[PDB]
Amino acid sequence: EVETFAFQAEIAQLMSLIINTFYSNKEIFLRELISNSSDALDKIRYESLTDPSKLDSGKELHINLIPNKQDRTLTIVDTGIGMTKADLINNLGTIAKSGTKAFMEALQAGADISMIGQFGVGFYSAYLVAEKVTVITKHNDDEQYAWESSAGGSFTVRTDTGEPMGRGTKVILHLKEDQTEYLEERRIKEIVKKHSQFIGYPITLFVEK
Ligand SMILES: Cc1c2c(n3c1CCOc1cc(C(N)=O)ccc1-3)CC(C)(C)CC2=O
Repeated sequence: EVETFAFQAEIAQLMSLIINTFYSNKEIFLRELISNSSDALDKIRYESLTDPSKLDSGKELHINLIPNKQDRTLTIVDTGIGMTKADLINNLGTIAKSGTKAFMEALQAGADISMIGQFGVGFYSAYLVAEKVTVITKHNDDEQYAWESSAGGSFTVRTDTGEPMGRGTKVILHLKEDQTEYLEERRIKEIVKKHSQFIGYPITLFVEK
């Protein structure tokens, strides 16, 4: 069963601004998604100190960057804490509403789109390069879910039927026709070195063929 939900007004407004505003510094999307992955890895690592059984779903704490030219997708995989059904539909949207308001206020005041992460809504920077974003996630206290949105004011949530993940999040970016540079090895390496060189987890850039 595929469930369709309307984004809260502020989030729809944020997504429209990201999609329609002329802003050439699109590469910052990668540091934002890597930061979301790093925060999720920090959470599962901290939780495992008071409860070691929380690592039964996987001990390895890493980030994988998977480009696919055939499918025109860039996947950001992590073995972080993951997200529950409540996080995907309710919780994160509530936190994102207040963050969006502060960000849109800052933009009006003179701030730029690259400051998005300071407002905890960095995930949405994915729409600078992607026409569609698919989020596959598995949290210890819940089932494997697939969140998906091509913006337009709606998102879908379904129980995932694909390859079981163990624990973590996969952010699949269905790239815009003119944003294929983010599938090139040399371009991804450059971006990771420039904005994500001090991430406290191994970042593996998968190569194609
Ligand atoms: C806020 C927000 C939002 C999402 N994330 C965040 C910030 C903190 O939680 C996340 C964690 C990870 C991860 N790698 O574990 C990825 C994305 C997110 C994703 C969303 C629920 C589909 C939409 C949203 O509104």
